[PDB]
Amino acid sequence: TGYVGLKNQGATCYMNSLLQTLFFTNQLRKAVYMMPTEGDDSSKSVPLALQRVFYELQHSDKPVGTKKLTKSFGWETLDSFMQHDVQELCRVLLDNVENKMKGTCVEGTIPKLFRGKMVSYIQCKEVDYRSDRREDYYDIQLSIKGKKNIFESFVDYVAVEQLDGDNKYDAGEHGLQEAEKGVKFLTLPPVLHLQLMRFMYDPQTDQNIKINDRFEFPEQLPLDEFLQKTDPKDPANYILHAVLVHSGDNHGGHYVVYLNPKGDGKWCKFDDDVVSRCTKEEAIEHNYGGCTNAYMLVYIRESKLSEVLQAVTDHDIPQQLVERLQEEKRIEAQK
Amino acid sequence: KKHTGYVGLKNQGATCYMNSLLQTLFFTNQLRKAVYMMPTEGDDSSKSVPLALQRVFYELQHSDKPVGTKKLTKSFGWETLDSFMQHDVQELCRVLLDNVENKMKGTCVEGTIPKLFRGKMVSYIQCKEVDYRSDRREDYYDIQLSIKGKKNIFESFVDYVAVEQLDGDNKYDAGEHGLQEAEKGVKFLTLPPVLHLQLMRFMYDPQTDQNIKINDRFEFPEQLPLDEFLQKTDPKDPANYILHAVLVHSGDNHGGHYVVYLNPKGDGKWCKFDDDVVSRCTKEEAIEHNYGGHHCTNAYMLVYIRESKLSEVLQAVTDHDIPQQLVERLQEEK
Ligand SMILES: O=C(CCc1ccccc1)N1CCC(O)(Cn2cnc3cc(Cl)ccc3c2=O)CC1
Ligand SMILES: O=C(CCc1ccccc1)N1CCC(O)(Cn2cnc3cc(Cl)ccc3c2=O)CC1
Repeated sequence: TGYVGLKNQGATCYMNSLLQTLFFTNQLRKAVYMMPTEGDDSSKSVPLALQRVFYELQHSDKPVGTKKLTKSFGWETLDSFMQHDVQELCRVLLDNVENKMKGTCVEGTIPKLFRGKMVSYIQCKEVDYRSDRREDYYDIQLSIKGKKNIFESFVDYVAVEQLDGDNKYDAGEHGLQEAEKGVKFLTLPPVLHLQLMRFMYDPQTDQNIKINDRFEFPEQLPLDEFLQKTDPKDPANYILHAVLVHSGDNHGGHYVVYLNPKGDGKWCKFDDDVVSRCTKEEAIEHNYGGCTNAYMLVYIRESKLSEVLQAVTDHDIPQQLVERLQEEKRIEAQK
Repeated sequence: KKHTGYVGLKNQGATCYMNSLLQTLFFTNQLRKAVYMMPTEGDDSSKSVPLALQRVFYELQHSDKPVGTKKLTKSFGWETLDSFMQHDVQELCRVLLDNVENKMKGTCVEGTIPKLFRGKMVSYIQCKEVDYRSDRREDYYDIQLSIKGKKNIFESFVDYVAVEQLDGDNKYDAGEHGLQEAEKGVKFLTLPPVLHLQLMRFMYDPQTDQNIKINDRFEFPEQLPLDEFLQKTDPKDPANYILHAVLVHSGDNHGGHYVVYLNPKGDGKWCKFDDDVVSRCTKEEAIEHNYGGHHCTNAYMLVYIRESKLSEVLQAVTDHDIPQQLVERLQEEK
């Protein structure tokens, strides 16, 4: 394979899958390498710990550990991962990286890669008043129940909700007014993170249940029809890059991530320390479900594929970062 | 029978339903005219779907030989059998029509796609044991009809607007309350002039193993009245439709044979478009012989046209409908 896996040092659940997905976001990895962490503390700095993990994944021939990384942002118990969905963990990592990039050239790199623009609108019917609420988004949670595939999920995602009964819109001064509620996509990020809503509740037993309904996702995803304004020369055509899967329908289950890091159709399976070649069928079709199925998908805009997946070489790692990390080994290599 | 005056599309490869869809849209004359008017002078030949569509339509109208679609497929992006098998026919039509509609913005043909294919529907989901109810309005350019256990298109529509119990799981995700048992209801506010109907013959067999094709018998009429399925019926424009084309598939699964039957003029004179081979056929071969065995060759999509809009939708198209700069550009490429 040529790629190195991550150690299983506890009940980190989806973390190892997320780290591999972000590590192969080459443009993000390069940005992480450029972070000025010379003065940061080794124990408390998430950006530094994140640099160490990416560095070891790129140079180490043995499984890479993540104890100091989890210890940096405080998720040191299985519970910590039970409290949050996968996207909320991705937010803690990206926000730690983005803050450290403030006051630099690479500032705003995370928003450029992951952030999208949408608007939540409420339009009155009898009277002329419209409330537009602009909101950035770094991920999209798709409803899969009764939905055949991503295409059908996006159609439902943009459905128009009606407010006309007792649930009339409180327009403040206008009081109660029949209105329509909806969401409109303004832009789609170069790297599209999609989460499938497979965790459900379930009031009778008062527990969260995973639904294993079949949900299909293509290798090529066209999303131009859902944008409010289309941009010629930059079509909203996306290419599948990673497939995060889970088995067991519980936090105590099995977590793995499938990736074609080069976006060339050559897929690999990342199962903790074991990285093995696999077919497109094992990575895609075998994860549609219908208890091992996909819960998160990563798509990359085709026009930005060369830039997002640009090759990262040793020259892209600052010497200061290398000297510090290698200095760290000498202390630990004292064994 | 072998000389019909119509040209076919070459069998480039595993484009699956593409050629059948293209012939469908080509004979939607009102749409074809709008495509000719799109301002494509500043378009890139290598990445412009609208220009590629103009090229295919132009060649289908003037060529004496099978027309190629490599430029269209190249610009579209789907160039593998695996790609088409991952998408339904309605998504291909949606991506194409939406791309052409964007191109028509700011022109005399702006909004042709929505006027011809866009209909509106309203649905509700009411929880049985919780005070949670959600009403929604939605635009649709196509309809997926269930055929399993359905005798004809009439029963399929009845099942479409029937109140379906959401029990089991199945259970409706009522946000804070759901999963919850609920009842779902859908109804048609309007029907578009051109009605695209997909028949759900490709279903996933769960172990079983993989998706299996449903060859059960499903009957569709030449004249389709859909007035009782609307929420409001108005005279002088009842929802009477005339079958315009029948997309059919033979074989099974990944490897299949695609054919489309069309009476382009809406006069009942049917023809069989089998890629480069086009030949006249009888109504029975286009309709009854596609109901499904009792086999391998049956319909998976139908195209009806509102009877009041028939003359307008199927308006005659002439060379004078093609701007000269478009003609000159295509003649230059040749
Ligand atoms: O690892 C787990 C717990 C076990 C699990 C794994 C995979 C699928 C279902 C359950 N999770 C991470 C992935 C996910 O976070 C996926 N996800 C994300 N956002 C959602 C938002 C809503 Cl509103 C409803 C469901 C989900 C959801 O399932 C669910 C919990
Ligand atoms: O060409 C193919 C694949 C081979 C094939 C062709 C015709 C009939 C069965 C299988 N397809 C295009 C037509 C279709 O896209 C029809 N269709 C459309 N929408 C559906 C929605 C649901 Cl929820 C379930 C089934 C279908 C469906 O079969 C199925 C795939």
